Amino acid sequence: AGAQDFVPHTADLAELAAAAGECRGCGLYRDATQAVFGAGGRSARIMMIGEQPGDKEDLAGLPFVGPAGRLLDRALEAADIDRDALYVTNAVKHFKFTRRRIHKTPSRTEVVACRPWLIAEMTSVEPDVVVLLGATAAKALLGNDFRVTQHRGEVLHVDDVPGDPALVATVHPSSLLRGPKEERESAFAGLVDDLRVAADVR
Ligand SMILES: O=c1cc[nH]c(=O)[nH]1
Ligand code: SF4
Repeated sequence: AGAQDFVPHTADLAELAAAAGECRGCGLYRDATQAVFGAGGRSARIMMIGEQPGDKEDLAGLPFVGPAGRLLDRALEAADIDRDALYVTNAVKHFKFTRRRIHKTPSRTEVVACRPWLIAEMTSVEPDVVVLLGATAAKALLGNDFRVTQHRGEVLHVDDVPGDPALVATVHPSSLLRGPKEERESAFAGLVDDLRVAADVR
């Protein structure tokens, strides 16, 4: 019936993560190893939200540590942003997969179920800017009909979001990895640019 009953009313990030460890909000906690809560401290100005922990993250207990995360770090270095100044997290907290462990897009039901954790992280960190990496992260805050390819690199502000942070959407780093090698320099320039829009929001 949602993560809501499993969410403590606290701004402490460590208490949130520990309690996320006990969530039975949707079925995703069954096959994953552990919940992967975000990383960073409350002092961060910029929050970055991906889709879900992948194979590596599920085992490392940290978000964006696999290939997608390595590419994301290269894009951060190129955008002159430091990762330790950020708060990084995911729309869904448990890794969803089929049988190598193969990575399955979270369903809308799962996304709505896990959203209370994300709201809690936002009320705590109070970012000035949220960066949405990919479609599922973006739909999570902007509705089921939000299309990233149409609105990428635009400073968005929406009513319902806690704190009225600017919101900037972009492609998930793993889209670049999955894309053809010949477009990778233009796609990467695309991600780096959207990140610089977020960083240049005052
Ligand atoms: O933390 C992660 C890792 C891979 N993909 C994501 O969306 N988030
Ligand atoms: S995914 Fe989000 S909701 Fe479903 S179980 Fe893990 S934490 Fe609870």
